Amino acid sequence: VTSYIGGEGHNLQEHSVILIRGGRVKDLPGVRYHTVRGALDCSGVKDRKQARSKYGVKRPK
Amino acid sequence: ANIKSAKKRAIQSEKARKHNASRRSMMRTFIKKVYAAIEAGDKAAAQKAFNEMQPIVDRQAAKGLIHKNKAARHKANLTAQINKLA
Amino acid sequence: KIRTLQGRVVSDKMEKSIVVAIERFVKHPIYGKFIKRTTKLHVHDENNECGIGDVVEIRECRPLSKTKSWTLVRVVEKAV
Amino acid sequence: MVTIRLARHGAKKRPFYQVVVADSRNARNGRFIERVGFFNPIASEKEEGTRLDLDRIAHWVGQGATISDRVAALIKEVNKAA
Amino acid sequence: ARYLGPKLKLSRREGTDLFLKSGVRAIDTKCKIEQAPGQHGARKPRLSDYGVQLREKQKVRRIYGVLERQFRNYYKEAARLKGNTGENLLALLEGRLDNVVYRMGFGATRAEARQLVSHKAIMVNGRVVNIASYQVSPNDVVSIREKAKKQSRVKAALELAEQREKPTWLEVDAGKMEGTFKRKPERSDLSADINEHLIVELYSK
RNA sequence: AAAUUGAAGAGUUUGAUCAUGGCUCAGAUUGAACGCUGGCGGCAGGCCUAACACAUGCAAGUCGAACGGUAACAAGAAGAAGCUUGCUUCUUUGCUGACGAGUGGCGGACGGGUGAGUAAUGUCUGGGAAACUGCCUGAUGGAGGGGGAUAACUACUGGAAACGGUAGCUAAUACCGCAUAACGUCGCAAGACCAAAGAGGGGGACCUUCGGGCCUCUUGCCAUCGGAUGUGCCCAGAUGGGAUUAGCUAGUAGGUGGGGUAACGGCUCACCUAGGCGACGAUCCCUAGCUGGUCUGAGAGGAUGACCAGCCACACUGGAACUGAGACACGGUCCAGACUCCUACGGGAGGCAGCAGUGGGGAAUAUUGCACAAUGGGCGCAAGCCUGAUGCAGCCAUGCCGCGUGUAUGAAGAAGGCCUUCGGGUUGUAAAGUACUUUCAGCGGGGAGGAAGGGAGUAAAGUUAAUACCUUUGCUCAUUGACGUUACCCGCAGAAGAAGCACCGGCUAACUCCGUGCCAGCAGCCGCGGUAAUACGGAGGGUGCAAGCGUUAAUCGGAAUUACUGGGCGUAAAGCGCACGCAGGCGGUUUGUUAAGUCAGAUGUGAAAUCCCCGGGCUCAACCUGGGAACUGCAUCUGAUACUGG
Ligand SMILES: [Mg+2]
Ligand SMILES: [Mg+2]
Ligand SMILES: [Mg+2]
Ligand SMILES: [Mg+2]
Ligand SMILES: [Mg+2]
Ligand SMILES: [Mg+2]
Ligand SMILES: [Mg+2]
Ligand SMILES: [Mg+2]
Ligand SMILES: [Mg+2]
Ligand SMILES: [Mg+2]
Ligand SMILES: [Mg+2]
Ligand SMILES: [Mg+2]
Ligand SMILES: [Mg+2]
Ligand SMILES: [Mg+2]
Ligand SMILES: [Mg+2]
Ligand SMILES: [Mg+2]
Ligand SMILES: [Mg+2]
Repeated sequence: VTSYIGGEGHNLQEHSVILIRGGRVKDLPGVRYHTVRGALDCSGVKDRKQARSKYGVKRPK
Repeated sequence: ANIKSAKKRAIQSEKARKHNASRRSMMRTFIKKVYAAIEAGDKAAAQKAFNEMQPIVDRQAAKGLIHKNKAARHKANLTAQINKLA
Repeated sequence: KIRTLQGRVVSDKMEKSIVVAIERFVKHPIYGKFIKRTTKLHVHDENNECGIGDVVEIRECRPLSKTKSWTLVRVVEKAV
Repeated sequence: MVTIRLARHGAKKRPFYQVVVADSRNARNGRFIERVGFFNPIASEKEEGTRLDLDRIAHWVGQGATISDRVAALIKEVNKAA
Repeated sequence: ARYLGPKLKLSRREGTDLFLKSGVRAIDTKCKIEQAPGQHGARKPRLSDYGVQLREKQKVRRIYGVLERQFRNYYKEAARLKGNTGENLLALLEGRLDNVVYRMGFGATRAEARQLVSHKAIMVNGRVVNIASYQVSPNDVVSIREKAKKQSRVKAALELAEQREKPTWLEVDAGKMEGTFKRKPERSDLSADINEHLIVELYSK
C-alpha cells in the first residue's frame, strides 16, 4: 500500500522498517494509511513541543 | 515408554492378551462346533455340541473376558435353532 | 396420558411403513406471523392397511431400521 | 464415587468453601450435583459461617455418598454447637 | 486523585463561591472573582446547553471534591437507586466522610477534612477510616482520635464554622468533638441553586 | 421489601427554502498495540498470530496388612567372630524397622492443554426405551479341597547399545481344574449351566510335629436383587451465508432371514419390494467449536464466545488393535510418512496445542520460583508417598477500584514571562515566608488469621471366653505455615520520595501574539495556508481527563440509512406492458360439535456461574458472599369457546 509521513522532517528511504497505522488522507487519492512515529526506524519530529503523542517526540528535559 | 508403571503394565497387557486370545479362540471353536453340527444334519450332534459348549461359555462369562449378555444371546439363539431344526 | 401426534400420510409404497406429514402452528419469532410448518416422519405400520389421503395417529417408540421411531396407534377418518 | 466435599469459590487470601456433592472423578471447583451449605474460615463473629443442610446431607450419605475429612469435622462441630 | 492547584481559579471560572477557602476573610477581598481566569476572562461569550450543563457539573464537582470517574459512578448509583436522580446524587455526595467532617466543622475546607480523614485523625465508631468517599450511614458516630483532638487546626475550624448556617441533619457536640448522623439531607435542606436537571441530562447525552 | 426507572442530535447539495437521500462526528465497550508519562495498594487478565519444531528440569505413582526375596538402608539387633571385655566378621530378614529389583491390584479413561476438524455424527431445550456401570452403599448365602508353570536368581549366552535366548529354579489376594447354588443364565415347561481369596491385630483353657491349631476382632473375595453417579442410543424444536449451488442417494428407503455389540439399530452380509430425501431449500461451496454467558441498545435487535463453568473434538500426520468396568487412550502398543539424534552400518531412540523455558512468526504476551501448610485426587487399615492440580511467589498500568503527590494562609495583586490602546491586565493567593499534618514510602518492634487434623497416653461404652485386640466417645500434654520483611498497629523525622497527557474556527468545553507565505503544513466532515488562517509551528492563557492521557484495531447506538416494534413506490430509488392461473396467503353470514392456535391455574425443568433487589465481610470501594427475583423457553395435566382454524 502507500502511506503518508506526518510532521516536518523524516529519515525514511528505501529498505526502511516502518509501522503502518490505519488512517486515510482525504486530499490524497490512493493513500489509506500513515506511519506511526516513534517506531523502529521512523524517529519523532524535530523541534516539536506540542501534540508529541501523535508524533513520537520525547519529553524535553 | 517413559514411565516404569507404563512399561510394566504394557508387559502385563501383552501377557493378558495372549491368554485372552487363547481363551477366545477356544470359545469360538466350541461355538463353531455347534453351528457345524446344526448345518451337518442330525439334531443329536447339535444338542451334544451345545451341551458341551454351555459349561465353557458361562464359565468364561463369569470370569472376565466375555459378558453374560453375550453368553445369553449365544445360548438362546443356538437353542432356538436346535429345537426348531428337524 | 402418553404423548402422541396426528398427521396426514403422503406415501406408503414400502413394506410395513408409511410416510406422514404432520402440520403444526407456530408464531414467527421476528415478525409474529402464524405460518404452517411441516414435520414429516417415517412411521412403520405392520399389516399394511392405510392408503394415501387419510389422516393417521402415531406414537413415539424406539428406532426400527434407521429413521422410523414411530408406530401407528389408531386410524381415524379413513374416508378418501 | 459420589462424595460431599468442599469447593473454594472465594478470592486471593479469602477462602470460601461451599459444600457440594460432586463426583470424585470431577474437578474440585468444576462439576457437582448439588450444593449443601458453605464454610468460611475467615469470617469473624456475628456472621453465620456454616449453613450445611443436615437433612439432605444425610439423605445423600445414605445412598453411598462419602463425607470428606474436613466436612465430617465441620458437621461434628455444628452438631456439638447446636 | 485530587486537584493540587489554586483553589480560586476554579471558583472564578464557575462564577460563584465554592467554599474552597476558610472564611476568615471575604472571597471578594481575597481574590478577583468576577470573570474567568486568564487573558480573556473579561470577554463573555455565549454558552450553549452543553456548555451550561458542563459548567454546572464542574461547579458541583469542584464544590464536593470528586473526579470524573467517581462522579459518574455516583451518577450510576443514583440512577439505579429508585427515586429522584438528582436528589440521590446529592445525598450520595453528601454521605462522604470528608463532607460530613466539614459539616461538623473539624476542617476549614473539604481538602482539609479529607486530609484529616487520611492522616488517621478521624475515628468513626472506634475504627479509623482513611477514605474520603466513605459513605456515612444514619445513626453513625464520627469522632476524632486523641492525637488530633488537641490540635489548633480543629479548634480554629470549629470556631470558624459558626459563621455558616449549621446543617440540620447532624448532631455534633463540641464538648467531645463528636457527631451523630441523623436522617439524610434533602433537596430543600441543601442549596436550591444547584440545577440537577442539567446534571442528569449531560450524562444522558 | 424489590427485582422499572426508559428514547437528545449536529455538520454537509442551493442565490436562498422544503423533502428525500449518502458521508462524517459527539457516546459506550475490548484478551488489545503504538507515542508520551508514571507512585503505592487491593482484585482480575496476560501467544487472538505458527494445531510451527523443541535443548533442559518436573508433571502417575502407590502400598510388605498379597507374595517370594532382601544385593543398597539402622541396630550386627541375636548368636558368634583370630574379640581391645566392644576394632570389627563367613552368618542372620521362617528375628526385626524398612523396601534396590520383580510378580500382583488400583490409578493411568481423573486431574492438565488447544480449537484443527466439525453447519450436525456436534450444541442447547423437552421427552423416550433397547442398555452398561470399578471405587460407594442396603439386603440375601458361600468362602471346601488340589494341580502345574513363572518373574527374582542362577550357569551361560547373542548384540556397540535398545533388547533377547537356553536349562534349573519358586512363593504369591499370580494361573487353571474339581465340589455347591439359585430370587441368575438358557430353556414354553421338563430340565442343563454358572464362581470364589484369602490376609493382619491379639489371647485365656486345651493343645501343637512347638511351623502354629483353637476364640473374637479388623479387612478383603465371589453369586444375586436394589440405590446414587457416570456412560451409550433415539426422537421433537432452534443451530452463518450462497439458487450466479435444482436435483441427490444402489446399503441408499423399507421389508424377510441369519450373524454381531451392553442393548434398539443396513451396525453388516444373503434375498424381496424401487423407494427415500428436495422450492418449509435435498445435494454442493466457503467460513465457523456450541451453550450459560459478554458488549452495545429504553426495548426490540446487532455483533460476539476473552477468564470461568457444562458439553464436543484433537495429542508430530494418517490407520489399526490390546489391557482395562470405563480408551481405540496427551507423558500405554504396532505400522506407514516427515523431522531430529546415536551406530562398531547389521542396526536403534523421541514426540511440551502439560507446567517453566528455547528457537521462528507477529504490533503484542510472564519466572527454567516455594510448598504439599490448607482443598481434592491417586495408593495404602493407618502412619505414610506423589501431584508444574492446587495454595502461593515474581514481571507487565492490560482491565476495575481506592489513596496520595499537602495544608490555613500569605498583596508589595512580590519578581519574572505573556501580550498590552504602554495609563494596566493575565499568570495570581499563584509563588516567597509563616503556622500545621505525616496518610503512602524507608527504619526499629509487636503481631491475629487461613490449622483442620494426626501421633504419643488415660478412662467409659460396643464387642469378645476375656480389662486382651479394635472402633466410638471424651480427656490434658508434646506437635505441624510457602505465603511471611503476613494483614494490622505502634515511635523516628522532615513537605520530602511522587503529574503528566490531549484539545482550543463550527460539530464540542475553551483566544490572544510571533515565524514562514497554496511553501512548510493540519485534517474525522465542513474545510483552512496566495503577509497573519482564533484552522500550520512556537509562546502565553484556558479547557478536559488523571496515573493516566491521545491515536490506531473491532462492535453497536445515532442510522426511522433493511423500519416486526419502526419506512416508501405520480415526479428524489421504487407498480411487473397486460391478462389467466398452480402452490401459497386471506376470506360474507347463522347454528351445532371438538379444542389445534389462544387464555387461566398447577407440576417438572430452564445446572452452577452472571444481571437486578434486599443485607453482610475486608478502614471503604473494586472483590467475595446469603436469600429473593429473573432465566421472557419447552413438555404434561385440569377448565373457556368470544375469536382464527378442523
Ligand atoms: Mg507503551
Ligand atoms: Mg507352587
Ligand atoms: Mg443387500
Ligand atoms: Mg439498528
Ligand atoms: Mg507440536
Ligand atoms: Mg479420544
Ligand atoms: Mg509451554
Ligand atoms: Mg496435598
Ligand atoms: Mg510583572
Ligand atoms: Mg476545530
Ligand atoms: Mg424512505
Ligand atoms: Mg428522474
Ligand atoms: Mg423515478
Ligand atoms: Mg401499470
Ligand atoms: Mg458493607
Ligand atoms: Mg442461571
Ligand atoms: Mg367456526
